[PDB]
Amino acid sequence: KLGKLQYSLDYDFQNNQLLVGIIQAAELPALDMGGTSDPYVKVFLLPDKKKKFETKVHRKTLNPVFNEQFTFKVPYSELGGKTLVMAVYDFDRFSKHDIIGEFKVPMNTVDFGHVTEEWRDLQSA
Repeated sequence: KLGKLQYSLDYDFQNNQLLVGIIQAAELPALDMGGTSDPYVKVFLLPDKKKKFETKVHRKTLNPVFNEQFTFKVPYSELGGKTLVMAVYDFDRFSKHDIIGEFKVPMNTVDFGHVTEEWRDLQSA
C-alpha cells in the first residue's frame, strides 16, 4: 500500500513541450518517526534522465497537495519513445533521501489530443 498520485499531462505541439502537472498524493506510507513523511516528487523522462525537476517539500504529511507543473522540451517524433517518471521521495536533512513510491508512464499510452488528469497507485521503486 504505497499510496497514490494524481497528475496531469498535456503536449504543446507548437513549442514541442510536454507539460506535467503534479497535483497531489494520498495515503503515502510513513517513513519517519511519528507516523509521517516529508514527501516531494522528482520528475524526469527516460531515457534522458539528466533534466530533472523536484516539487517543494511538503513536511509531515501523508496527503500532500502540490499544485506544481513542469515542462520538458521534447521533439514530437521523439515523444512516443519516452517514459515519464514521477517518484515520490521522503525529504530528510541528514541522510540520502529514500523513495516512498513511484509511477512510470510510457508516453505511447497517452491520448495527447486533450489535457488528461489521472490517479495512479504508486509502485515500489
